[PDB]
Amino acid sequence: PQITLWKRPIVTVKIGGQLKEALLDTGADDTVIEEMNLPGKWKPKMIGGIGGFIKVRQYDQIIIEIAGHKAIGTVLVGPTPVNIIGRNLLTQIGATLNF
Amino acid sequence: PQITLWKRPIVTVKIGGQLKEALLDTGADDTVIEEMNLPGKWKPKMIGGIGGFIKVRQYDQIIIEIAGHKAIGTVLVGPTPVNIIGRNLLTQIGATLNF
Ligand SMILES: COC(=O)N[C@H](C(=O)N[C@@H](Cc1ccccc1)[C@@H](O)CN(Cc1ccc(-c2ccccn2)cc1)NC(=O)[C@@H](NC(=O)OC)C(C)(C)C)C(C)(C)C
Repeated sequence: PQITLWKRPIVTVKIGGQLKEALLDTGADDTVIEEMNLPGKWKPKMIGGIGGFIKVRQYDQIIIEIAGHKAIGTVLVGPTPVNIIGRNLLTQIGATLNF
Repeated sequence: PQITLWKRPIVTVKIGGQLKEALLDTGADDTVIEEMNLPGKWKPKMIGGIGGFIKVRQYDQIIIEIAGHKAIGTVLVGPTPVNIIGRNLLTQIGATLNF
């Protein structure tokens, strides 16, 4: 599909058995999902955005479907204001920026 | 151009006549550039992201060239971690996400 940027590029994703809305974000190295009680082992991480760093839990090998496209990779879980799909997963669904 | 996302989508821009590197950022509402001297009138603004909010100078109707493509719009100048081109200018250069 093609997504214009007149509005936030938000699509439905499936993760951990739940559907969520998430922002397709070329400016994000990582994928950051709002607090959810995901199963399994995780690793402490801190990630930096415009205003500073936040603490998140790093889950690896997480299955995530993005707008119908299956992917698997690292998902960070923590107190983010918005669900963010980052380049680590955007590459897996073959996304590009075009102009 | 078509730009893939294995690396950060950084391009060269020209603002105030000065060359800078900037991140093409579909997850940013606004364009935010590192502190610099910029010709034009400005007013105080605050913007937020991961980590919270920062104070910026809002410059309106600023001429900026992005990878050879012309835009004239709002540029926020402040202590951003990296130079960011947001949707307000991405739409001007006709950028879309595709997969
Ligand atoms: C290498 O670090 C990163 O990649 N950091 C990423 C990051 O912060 N991405 C930023 C760009 C960036 C890159 C490197 C250092 C600092 C900033 C954006 O791609 C995503 N971020 C993610 C984000 C998007 C929306 C919101 C939000 C909050 C309340 C209501 C609506 N939206 C908060 C954070 N967007 C914003 O912060 C934008 N915010 C915005 O458009 O606000 C409306 C700005 C920029 C215009 C301030 C993540 C933490 C998400 C992984």
